[PDB]
Amino acid sequence: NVETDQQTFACAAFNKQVAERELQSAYDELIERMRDQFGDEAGLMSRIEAAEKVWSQLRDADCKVETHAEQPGSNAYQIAWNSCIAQRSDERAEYLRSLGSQN
Amino acid sequence: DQQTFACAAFNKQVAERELQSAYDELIERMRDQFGDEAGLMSRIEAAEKVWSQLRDADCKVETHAEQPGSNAYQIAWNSCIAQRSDERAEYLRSLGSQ
Amino acid sequence: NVETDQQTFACAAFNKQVAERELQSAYDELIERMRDQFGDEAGLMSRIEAAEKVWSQLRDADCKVETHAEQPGSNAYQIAWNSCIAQRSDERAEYLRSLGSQN
Amino acid sequence: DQQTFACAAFNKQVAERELQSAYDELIERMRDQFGDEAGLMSRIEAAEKVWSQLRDADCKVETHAEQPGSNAYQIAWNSCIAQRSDERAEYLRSLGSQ
Repeated sequence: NVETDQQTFACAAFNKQVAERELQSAYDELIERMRDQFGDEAGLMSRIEAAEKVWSQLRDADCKVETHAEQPGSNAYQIAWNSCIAQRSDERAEYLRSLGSQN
Repeated sequence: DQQTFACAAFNKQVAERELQSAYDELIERMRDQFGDEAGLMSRIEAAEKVWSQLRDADCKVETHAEQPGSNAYQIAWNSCIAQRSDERAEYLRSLGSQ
Repeated sequence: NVETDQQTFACAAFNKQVAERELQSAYDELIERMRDQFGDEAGLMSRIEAAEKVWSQLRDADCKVETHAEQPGSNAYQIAWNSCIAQRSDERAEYLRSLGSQN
Repeated sequence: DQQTFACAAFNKQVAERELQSAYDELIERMRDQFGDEAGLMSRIEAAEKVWSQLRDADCKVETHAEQPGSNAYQIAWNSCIAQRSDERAEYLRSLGSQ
């Protein structure tokens, strides 16, 4: 199934792109929300950018664990990798949305 | 310990206060953005009611190995409720962010 | 974009099905893990089934809030609905996996 | 309150103990299922190290409105660490479940 089905493969790649675009939108909107509540507060935007950088490193480290049993480059590996990236990105997007609403 | 017991109870209270604040601020955000949109307040209220039912059902699963009415069960129950509440608060804060 | 693109629409529906199948697998495996650690403990499997039932009700209630600004039946609504179902299902699957590992 | 301060600190300790247990049990599950698979223990260790760096970076964002070194900042810091730890523990428990 995942080892051979074109739509499973194509949609895993496609949904990773959608999840990444939605995360970028969430990040961009958090910056604007934080600026609305706090102005360009000293260190704030740099701290948000630094955290997001470390997050992207974690995302990749965790996806290397989650996909450890799959063969790099295989259909199954790409689907697993892409699903992991999408899910992790969705969860990060939710977290960034939640931060803008801390009053 | 009296202290494990007291802190588990206190931290549940704190988590529920923050959840209530997240809920109230969501309602205000939604009204700000969408006004008296038909059904909107009612959908949010209904969802949160079902959530509290899930919270108790999941906590009954998580505490299954403890003896109900025991101090240990109550610590475990409070800890589960607190964590579930924190997760729900994050989710409500994430809603109506556009 | 989401209002008109076929692949966005098709992959949102497809990934909802994948997420639901993965959740069912996680649920089925939790039952087996709980049985391995505790046997058919009085009330345990019924409590797990009851919780999952309420969860499915919550999933739908929450997705009705998340999609409130979209028009029922529209491309945008279906994509939003399906993405919400998929994300909620992924998060539930992770939670059920985590429960089997509570020692 | 001395009690808010003490419970926030205590609950951080509890959350970190449960996270360490989740981490240790994950390692045991992984060894049970995959043996000395090349790179596997090292990948899990490396990921958890990066996670602790993210935890501190995100907590610095969450506590940005408080004065560092203040009792209020430390309560807020401990609460953030505890919740982040609980979330990580759930995630590690979810790994190697097949």
